[PDB]
Amino acid sequence: SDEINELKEMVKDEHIYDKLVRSIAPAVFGHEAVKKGILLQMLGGVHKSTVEGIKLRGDINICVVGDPSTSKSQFLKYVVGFAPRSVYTSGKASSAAGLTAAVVRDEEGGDYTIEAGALMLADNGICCIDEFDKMDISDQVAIHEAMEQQTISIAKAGIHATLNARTSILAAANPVGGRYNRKLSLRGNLNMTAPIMSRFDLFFVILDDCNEKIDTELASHIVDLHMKRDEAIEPPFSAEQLRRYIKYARTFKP
Amino acid sequence: NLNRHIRMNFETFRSLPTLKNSIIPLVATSKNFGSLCTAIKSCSFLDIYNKNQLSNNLTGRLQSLSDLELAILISAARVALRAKDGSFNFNLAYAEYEKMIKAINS
Ligand SMILES: Nc1ncnc2c1ncn2[C@@H]1O[C@H](COP(=O)(O)OP(=O)(O)OP(O)(O)=S)[C@@H](O)[C@H]1O
Repeated sequence: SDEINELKEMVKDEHIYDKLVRSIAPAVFGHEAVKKGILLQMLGGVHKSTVEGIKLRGDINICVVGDPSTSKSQFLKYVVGFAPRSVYTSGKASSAAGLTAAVVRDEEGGDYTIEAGALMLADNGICCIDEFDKMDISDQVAIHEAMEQQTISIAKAGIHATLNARTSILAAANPVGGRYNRKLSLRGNLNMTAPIMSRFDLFFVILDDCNEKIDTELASHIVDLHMKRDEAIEPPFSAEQLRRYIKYARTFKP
Repeated sequence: NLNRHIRMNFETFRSLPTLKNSIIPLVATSKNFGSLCTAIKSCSFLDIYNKNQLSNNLTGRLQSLSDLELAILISAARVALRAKDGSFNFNLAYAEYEKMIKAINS
């Protein structure tokens, strides 16, 4: 009954949805668009199956794509340290086989078996990724089934199996030319095929442009960070009570 | 002040008849001696004169435009920027203007 009071507070307050969203990236400056996109990530859908016919996905896959110095890797190397059971992979260093599932031999029975991989051991948690563009298609392919069909299926070395990977994913690839010509359009500017461009049920092409009433604030912010003493960064909700509040809210299936 | 205005004319124009055209009104406009003495001591009328001479070369025009004109202008300039030769049709200006408005609403 005690902790019920704590939730009762953090849920009966009026502006929680705002109090939350501006309190997901205490270090990062602003980006109230993306921070929203993340807060919704950790709070999945319902994944409730249809009539016995088929089952449909119930998870969200935000996929940032930003110009240089947009603090897009900070969101990841934060989430993967705050979202439960998560994993951070640079992608281009990794391979597609490693990402979905591995087949390997064991001496116990002299038989082939499964290596969980990032996707299967990332079940019911966000599996963030970096630099899609750098990941050659040979590994971009191995994800699709963990996007919409929600489950991986593998037929190798005699073993046929299928493992369900209910895993939110993410991304942080950079545009084609590192930074992307405002001149050019967006079509011939992302360098990624149609499907994997669609399966991402968010999209955030983050820009980076000049200003004064912005860049001054940003610089003051970064400085205050590097001025440890000026860690006034305390947001309303700590990075802990947010966890318990989620672990509650994960259960409503409206 | 008058010294400063003379120096300005010298550095930029370096031409007496220009300054003469500036003086003619300032003198001839006054009605009483005290007013003229005040003027030549302050030479404030030279300010308005410079301004009006300058009024609508290219900046005043830009300033005397309403919203929608400014929008068409900005969007057309962006279209010119995209293409290399700067040559932009009217249709391109309109399409870019439309998507800009779509963004503003968005
Ligand atoms: N909006 C911001 N506010 C404060 N600091 C920022 C911001 N954006 C970037 N930084 C800082 O600048 C550094 C670069 O950030 P990022 O651009 O996210 O690096 P990154 O994730 O490697 O980007 P790429 O695309 O992978 S090269 C980070 O270490 C941040 O601390």
